[PDB]
Amino acid sequence: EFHVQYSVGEGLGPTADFPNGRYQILAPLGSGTFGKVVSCWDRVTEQLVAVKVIRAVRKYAEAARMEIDILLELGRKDPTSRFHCVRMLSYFTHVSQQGNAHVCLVFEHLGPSLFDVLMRNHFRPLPVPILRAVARQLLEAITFLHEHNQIVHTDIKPENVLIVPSSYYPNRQITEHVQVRLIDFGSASRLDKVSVRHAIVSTRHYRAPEIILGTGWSFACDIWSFGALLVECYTGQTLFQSHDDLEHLQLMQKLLQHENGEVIVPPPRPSPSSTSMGSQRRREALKLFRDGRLNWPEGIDLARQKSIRRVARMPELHSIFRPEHACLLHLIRCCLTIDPLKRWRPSELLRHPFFM
Ligand SMILES: [Zn+2]
Repeated sequence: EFHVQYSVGEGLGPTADFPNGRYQILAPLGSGTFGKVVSCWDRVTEQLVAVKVIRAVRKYAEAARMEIDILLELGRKDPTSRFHCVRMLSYFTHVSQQGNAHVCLVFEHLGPSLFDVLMRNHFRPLPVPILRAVARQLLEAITFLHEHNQIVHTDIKPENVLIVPSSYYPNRQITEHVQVRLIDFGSASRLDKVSVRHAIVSTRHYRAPEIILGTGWSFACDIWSFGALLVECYTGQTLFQSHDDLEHLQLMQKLLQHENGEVIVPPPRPSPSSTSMGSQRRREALKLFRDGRLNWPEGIDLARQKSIRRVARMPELHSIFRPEHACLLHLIRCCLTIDPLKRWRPSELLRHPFFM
């Protein structure tokens, strides 16, 4: 099956009073492989809402109900979104005009994303006072997930941070009074019973090294993504621009090579007698190492010359930050540690001097 197909003006989720649809589609809000997101007029309450229509596939439908399961809990504990996660108002199944069945989630009216904010400013650096406000509210959301709910997000990234329209201005620039919302809990997970997983999670640019290495990931995988997000706001640019595992790990090595410790260490050799998902990942990760060292640049093999220049342009972490922003460098250093066991809890990072 495929995605939903809509024209502006048609209605979603028909009911007895509105057989054409309770939610009148107003404008597109965003989309992706998961489905589509439309701004809608709730004909019942006569309020602005956002409806996320999920592509009629059980890969995405199962993720969607996982997101419903999480947002139901977050909404009950934190109804006014004190902890800045997106508020889900409703959920229903929309039987397509064409035949497919679509789960849809109803949300508070959504503003543009943090990625949208960056792109529209030509990926110019985000001012530190505004970066601080975004980081604090984001860290409050992550604290709410990890410690108040034992949930790991696994996909912290600028696209998954939305600006509340009230904080947004018609001149399309955010101040330090901006309010954010952490969104997209379909790839989230509950670690209350099984706290260590080995599935490949997170989008590539924000993926923590332990996910690539197969040593087992947990809540700390979100802190690394947070730290890469912060750097991205400070420079305007995506930190790790690579899709190859070996080169990606070397970019980590190059960036953190002057933070002492901080070296890419291979995972323990797995059982040859194990068809586990952990062993398979560690089996593939150990091919990127020769004798306990990351096999870069010899492991790329032409291309070894392109990887050498790309890694050479990768800046060292200290070099990125201006002298008057040493405190923000210190905060990020407790985030971008290669060993996940040295990363701080989000509650500890909220007490970091950068936030006072
Ligand atoms: Zn300081």
